[PDB]
Amino acid sequence: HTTASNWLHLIPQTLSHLKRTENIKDPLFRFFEREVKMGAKLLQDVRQDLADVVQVCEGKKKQTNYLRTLINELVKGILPRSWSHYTVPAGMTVIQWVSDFSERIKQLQNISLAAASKELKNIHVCLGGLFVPEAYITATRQYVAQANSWSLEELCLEVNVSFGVTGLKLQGATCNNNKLSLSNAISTALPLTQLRWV
Amino acid sequence: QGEMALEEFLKQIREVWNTYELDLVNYQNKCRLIRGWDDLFNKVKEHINSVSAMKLSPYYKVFEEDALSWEDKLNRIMALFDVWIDVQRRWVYLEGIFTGSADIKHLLPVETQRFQSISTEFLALMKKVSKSPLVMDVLNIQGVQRSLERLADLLGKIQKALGEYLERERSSFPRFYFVGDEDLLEIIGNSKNVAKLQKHFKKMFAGVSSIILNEDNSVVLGISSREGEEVMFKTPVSITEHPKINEWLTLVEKEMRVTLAKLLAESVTEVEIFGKATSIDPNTYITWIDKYQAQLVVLSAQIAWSENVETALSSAAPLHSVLSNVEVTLNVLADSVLMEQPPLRRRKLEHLITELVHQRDVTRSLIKSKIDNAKSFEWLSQMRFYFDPKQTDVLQQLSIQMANAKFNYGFEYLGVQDKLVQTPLTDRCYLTMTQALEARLGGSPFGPAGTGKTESVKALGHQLGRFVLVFNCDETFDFQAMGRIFVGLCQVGAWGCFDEFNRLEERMLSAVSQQVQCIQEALREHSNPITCELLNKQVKVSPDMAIFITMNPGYAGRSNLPDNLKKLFRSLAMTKPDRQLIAQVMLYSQGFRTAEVLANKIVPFFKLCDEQLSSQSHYDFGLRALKSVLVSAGNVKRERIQKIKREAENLPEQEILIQSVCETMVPKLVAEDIPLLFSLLSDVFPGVQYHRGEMTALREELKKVCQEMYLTYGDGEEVGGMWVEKVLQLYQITQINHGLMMVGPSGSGKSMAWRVLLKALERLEGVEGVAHIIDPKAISKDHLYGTLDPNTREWTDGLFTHVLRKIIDSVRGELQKRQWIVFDGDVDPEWVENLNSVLDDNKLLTLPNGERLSLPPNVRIMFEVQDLKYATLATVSRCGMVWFSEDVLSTDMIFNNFLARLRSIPLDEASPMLQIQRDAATIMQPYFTSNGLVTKALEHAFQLEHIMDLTRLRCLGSLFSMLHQACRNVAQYNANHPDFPMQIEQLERYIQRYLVYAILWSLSGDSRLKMRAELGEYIRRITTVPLPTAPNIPIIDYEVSISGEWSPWQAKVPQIEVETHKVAAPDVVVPTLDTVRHEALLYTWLAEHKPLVLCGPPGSGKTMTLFSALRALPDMEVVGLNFSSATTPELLLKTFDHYCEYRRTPNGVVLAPVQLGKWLVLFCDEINLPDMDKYGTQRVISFIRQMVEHGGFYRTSDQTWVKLERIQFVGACNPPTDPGRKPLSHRFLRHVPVVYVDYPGPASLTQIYGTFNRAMLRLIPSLRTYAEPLTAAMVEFYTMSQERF
Ligand SMILES: Nc1ncnc2c1ncn2[C@@H]1O[C@H](COP(=O)(O)OP(=O)(O)OP(=O)(O)O)[C@@H](O)[C@H]1O
Ligand SMILES: Nc1ncnc2c1ncn2[C@@H]1O[C@H](COP(=O)(O)OP(=O)(O)O)[C@@H](O)[C@H]1O
Ligand SMILES: Nc1ncnc2c1ncn2[C@@H]1O[C@H](COP(=O)(O)OP(=O)(O)O)[C@@H](O)[C@H]1O
Ligand SMILES: [Mg+2]
Ligand SMILES: [Mg+2]
Repeated sequence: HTTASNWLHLIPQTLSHLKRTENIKDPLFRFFEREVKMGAKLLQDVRQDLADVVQVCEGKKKQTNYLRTLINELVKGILPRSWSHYTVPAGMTVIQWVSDFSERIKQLQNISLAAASKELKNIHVCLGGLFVPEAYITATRQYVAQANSWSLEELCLEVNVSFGVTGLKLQGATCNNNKLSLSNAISTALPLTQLRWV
Repeated sequence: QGEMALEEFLKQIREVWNTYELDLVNYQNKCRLIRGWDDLFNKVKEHINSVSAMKLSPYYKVFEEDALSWEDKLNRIMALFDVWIDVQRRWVYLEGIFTGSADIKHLLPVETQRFQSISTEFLALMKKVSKSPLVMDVLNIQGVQRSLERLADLLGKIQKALGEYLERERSSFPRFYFVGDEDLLEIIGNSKNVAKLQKHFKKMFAGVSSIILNEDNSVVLGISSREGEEVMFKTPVSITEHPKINEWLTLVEKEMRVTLAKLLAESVTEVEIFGKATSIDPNTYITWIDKYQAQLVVLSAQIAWSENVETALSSAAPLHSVLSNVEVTLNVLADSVLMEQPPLRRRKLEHLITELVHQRDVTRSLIKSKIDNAKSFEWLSQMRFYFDPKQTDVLQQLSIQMANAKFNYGFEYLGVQDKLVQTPLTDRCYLTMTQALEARLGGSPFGPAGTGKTESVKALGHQLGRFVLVFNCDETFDFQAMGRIFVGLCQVGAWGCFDEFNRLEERMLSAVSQQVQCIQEALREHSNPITCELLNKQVKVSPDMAIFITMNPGYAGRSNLPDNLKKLFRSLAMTKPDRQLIAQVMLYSQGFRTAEVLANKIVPFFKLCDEQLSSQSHYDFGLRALKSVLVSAGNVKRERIQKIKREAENLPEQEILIQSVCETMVPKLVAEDIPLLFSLLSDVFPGVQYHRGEMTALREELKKVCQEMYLTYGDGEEVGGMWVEKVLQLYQITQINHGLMMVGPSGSGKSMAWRVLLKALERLEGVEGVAHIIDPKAISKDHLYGTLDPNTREWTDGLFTHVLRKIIDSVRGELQKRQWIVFDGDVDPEWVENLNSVLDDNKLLTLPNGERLSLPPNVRIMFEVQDLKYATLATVSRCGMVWFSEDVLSTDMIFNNFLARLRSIPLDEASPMLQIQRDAATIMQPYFTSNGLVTKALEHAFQLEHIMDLTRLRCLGSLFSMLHQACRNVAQYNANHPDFPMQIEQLERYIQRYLVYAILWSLSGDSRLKMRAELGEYIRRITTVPLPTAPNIPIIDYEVSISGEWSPWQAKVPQIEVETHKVAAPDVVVPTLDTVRHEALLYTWLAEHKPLVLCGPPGSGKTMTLFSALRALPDMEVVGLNFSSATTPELLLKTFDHYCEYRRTPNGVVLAPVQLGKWLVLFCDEINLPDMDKYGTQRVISFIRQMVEHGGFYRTSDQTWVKLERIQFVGACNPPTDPGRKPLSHRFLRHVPVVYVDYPGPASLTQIYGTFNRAMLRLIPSLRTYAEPLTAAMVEFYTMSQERF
């Protein structure tokens, strides 16, 4: 429990807070608001559980059944089922999972700061940090369709390297002026992908 | 005058009963049986209703004797005739089989002799009843009850002993394998009555519901379906030859195929002479459509199109001509559908529109590329139909073909069914499964739930004219049951569509693989008097046999298919169907000008709705929801056009579709997704609008029923608006749906919602409504559905199966009523997946017995659940969903309900108790209205922490119990002071403080000392109520007395000295503050027989306090129960068997203790400890919740509702944080308040054991000066040992 408390005080230096940022009819605005609501709720749950494990591990506090299960999962290093809500690749270890969650929470903090001041259109979002990226893509298509008063079902995708998406990485290919060439590298990271609907 | 009117009513009862005689009719010159049951039952029911009606009020006390004689005479005749109808019904078919069937005495001599004895007794009773048809004269014979019970028991005995003959009789006619034993004896016994056979053809044939007969019932003219469609035989079969039932029914089966072939030949000749013209006459087309049945018309259209395409490809002009003819016919179809039509031919026109649009798409695909020969695989891939009139065998004149697969049409009369929209996914499925069937291998589609697997298999089986059966197989599908249904399928020639095959207990699956291997080996031998060995018997195999397997890999950890069995089935993956195409074809078929526009607006609407809306466990936006929306849109368009015609026309198709979308999807939404969905509707359909209501009559009678049963009511923005609109949404989904599901936190008013809706529907439509409430977790799955005995193959019905079978049989006229089956428990895929084929459009329940129970149109299976966190999409998607949010039932609703129930319905059941109840309600109204005091105290108690998870309704019901105890105490004071009654001003100043004391012990009774002191000081800071001033003593330590002031419990506890004889006796309690407080509180709970839970650490004093409370009540008997981890409700059943007895009453069966006049209280010591299932449920806790809320349980032995008479519960438990303990469900905690008894602590322990030691150091009178240091040392060491270890 000494090293358990040591790691348990090591992790939450990457997790601080998140605001909840509510009268807007924009699909992107409401999608990002519900996204940050889910993120803030999950962050509050994780931080409260973490504080409970701090209290039961280094201090005076009785351990409940939930605390005993959480302590056992943290000792074994496997991700607890309560914390796992978004899609994680093949059950990642808690050490990398808390870093990924810190990255997602920092990203949502950047969205909250940008919305504190349309305004939310100019931001560049990494699709990895979002809890659901296909919903973001569909909301982007809805936003451009409603802002131009266009049909939803007749919109193709034009991809360049009015919305910026970062973190997309290729698999055995390279890009130069939107041209694909076969490469022996495992993954070449695209710097910034530009999505436009026509 | 009122007494004379009542006497005239009883004289009219005398006249109508003495003029009432049993209407006997001759039964084929052998006997005289009693018929006309429904009128007698209705008259008896309404007489008993009237007798109870003037029993209650107002002058019943003067003429009690004759009314009591009338009511128990009516109960007796009701019981006699209830037994009598079943006895006669059993005897009729038993006599039929034992007379008409030969080789029975040669087979069952003892059974035949016993039945002859039974028949002689029955005939003697019939002579006796025919001597005196007067009902009182029949009642006058002594021994009728015992005689009828013995008769029924012996008839049931021979019923169970007749089972061995049924397999032998089934081996003759193959289709008998799909009916149960009782229905099969009905079939065999009524082989000469014939008119009783019309309700069993549904289970035996595909779409046959009745047979058209003659006046003498000597020939079978033809076959009619469920929808009224008729097929008339060319050469009718004659029963006037007196054949056996199997012989003439086999003749019927062959004759329908031959007749269907002849009509198909005539129809295809008609379409051949129609299709040669580039333009057609709609009048002649409609006359032909109305002339021929829907199956034959669709088949003729397909044959004509295939022949035209083949003649065109024989040789771009001919192919363009074929496409032009198809488009001309399609335009005629659309214009004919666009006007009003009769229903059956409208369905025919819809099927033709679907088939012709598929043919148009196929012809467009053929003409887009360059096709020149009939041997091209592009043409060979699609299904083709060939008809040669030169063939001399009329059954094989049509040859259905797909790519290298020659098929013969089965010519089974399918009725109407629903034609399936031919998606390209469906085309690929057709190709793969016809390839598997050509290769003599069963097909097996798989994928996620709700993609069109079993429906596409059924569509292929209907296209080939085959008989398809959908089995919802579960873990109890054994080797023997599977072998029985395989041999039945093989002898009939019907397809098998085993749905959800992977929940089948892997070893039994591997065992089934051997039978499947034998089946395909026999089929391959057929493909070139053949038999295969199934269950150690060589049986005939029809060439039409097929097995199809529907699976959902990765559903709920289902059983994996073995590699031995996987190689026998050809897999196809269907994961996404063309929603665009299915919506476009369905809208174009229903008739819509902008059909393609509406489809392109509705399918992406669902795609965006699945992603923009929140994620909840009960949302579904899949293909089943989309098809329900489309069908409801067609229905509402028909309703609107009928309303307009009542006044071509123009209809707002957009607004119609938005009305359907809102009507189906608005109820399932949470309160935060309503603006999001309405914004989505405004974005997709700009000129949308939204109008609702026009339900004024049902709304008015809903208000009437709500005012009747002490319920609050609203009109949209009043206090009851949300609840009333949720009831209206529930009514809409009952109207437009199949099986419902009401979802919400415990305390959302859903049970009251559906009860009030049922009674409002009663008062509106005038049709009787009966609701059966089943808890699915209080019994095992075996008791819920059924059990097959492995020793002898006999089926004992479960609870739900028994209820459904009773409704289907409708001996007591239950088909004409309104039956609602409510599963008031929680959902997990162990048992709800057996209802996969019920809630789906199959409309039937499948048992391992092979017997299928169709769902009658008046039955609406529905759920009342708290959450859907452990149920899968396969059962979420099949149910219409109503979401009862937690804020639907606001707290002022329950406040008003409590105040109304206080003002009416006196406790000791104008009256003095009613008057004091009204006075108490009128003096405690301002503390209940709006915020007041109770709502603020409750919202603060939510913010406090407690030993259990606090729900609002638990503490609120607890407060109501305390206030009822206050009213009872005031009545006790009034009875104790007859000269001076209770003065109103001190009654006011007493209730005003009892309410504070009661809210304290209600909202802080299950928490710690510091938290209850915190709630006390919060109440002191927040209320304007006179309170006892003390800088240190909290309000929790004060008692309110009958005088009206605060009395401390410190004056209540005495400084008693116990004798040395009983120093540490088990029943000796030295009283302390916590002891007397919990004593008074427990007495308050137990006086109203309200169940309770004693929570706290082990050894804190819970059972000691409970027994001290129970010893102050001499009318209660305590029975101790202990709950282990492996505790099952059989422990409660055994305790009820020991200490209680079962008594039959006219209103049901009741369970009461043997000690008359006493109350039995059951003490469960470890109520937390029963093991929780993997789906978060406890069987014992669900059982206790069922009998606490519903006031009874279901007896497993005979599936009869049992109501407890004098039974109440008390619970003891450790805190849920302890390692072995588990938290109780909030639905159970809604009823049982919790009080938290803690350790006494050092100050209380010092005096508690100082009294004991001061008493004990009196055997030695030289040590009494050491008692205090001895107690101090004992307490110090006990506290020190408790601290570390
Ligand atoms: N319209 C109403 N006005 C006032 N009180 C109401 C109303 N509807 C329900 N109640 C009260 O709500 C209480 C609980 O409601 P109900 O019996 O329907 O439970 P529920 O929400 O279905 O709970 P469960 O989840 O335990 O089945 C009852 O005591 C009833 O008197
Ligand atoms: N090609 C189609 N044409 C018309 N209706 C379809 C089609 N495919 C699926 N459906 C409808 O969608 C629903 C899908 O149910 P289905 O997936 O067959 O159940 P299961 O998941 O048990 O196979 C059914 O109600 C069916 O009527
Ligand atoms: N107020 C009291 N006066 C005397 N004895 C007490 C008192 N409270 C607790 N006890 C002791 O505690 C024991 C009762 O604990 P019990 O109710 O059996 O706890 P549990 O039911 O959780 O095991 C008795 O043996 C009794 O001697
Ligand atoms: Mg299915
Ligand atoms: Mg309820």
